[PDB]
Amino acid sequence: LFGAIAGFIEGGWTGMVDGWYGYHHQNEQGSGYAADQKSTQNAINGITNKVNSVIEKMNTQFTAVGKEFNKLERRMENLNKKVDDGFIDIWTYNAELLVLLENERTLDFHDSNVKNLYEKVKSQLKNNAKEIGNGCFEFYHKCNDECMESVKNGTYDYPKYSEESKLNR
Amino acid sequence: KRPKVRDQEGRINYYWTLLEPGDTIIFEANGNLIAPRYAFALSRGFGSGIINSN
Repeated sequence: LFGAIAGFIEGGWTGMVDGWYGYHHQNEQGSGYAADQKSTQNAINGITNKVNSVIEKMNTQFTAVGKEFNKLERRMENLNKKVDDGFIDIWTYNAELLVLLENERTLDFHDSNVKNLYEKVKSQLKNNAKEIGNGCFEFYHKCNDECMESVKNGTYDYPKYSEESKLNR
Repeated sequence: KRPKVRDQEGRINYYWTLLEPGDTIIFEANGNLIAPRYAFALSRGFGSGIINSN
């Protein structure tokens, strides 16, 4: 719904295992995968709350089932059936539909997060990097592990690299 | 005269009642009485039932 998952980011990463969303960096010191702890933690909190909040709204059944009627109480029996089966139907609906809708929403939720994360990095780099479009940015200045960790941590120092990036751009 | 079941023609109709606490039950009969011998003192609690299983 937001265009991140299966959109401008085609597929997922098998090598990233520590989180749902993350970064893939490649500098002169090497390549590597990292997982965004903050975004994945927020997603975990949200999904746990969703699942549990849904579950506790249906209190567990505490009674029993089973009634017996003789031949002269058929109008009774049908009524009983008409209740029991009826209730089951409602609950079946209330379960199935629920999951369906919830499932869609959950996926959209994840999509949003990825999009949001992407946007954050944009707001950090501005014209210091070039949007390739596959999901990343090519830096206009040399970046080591320190500045990459700053980008992941959200503490990017735009003014420090502004002069060098301007020349190369 | 009724059709035989379990090699018997005459039949016993079984009845029951629930005596409340602090109450009395009176039986009168000049004939045809299968009298009670053992009663049951019911103690009630939710979370029970009857199920059919193998």
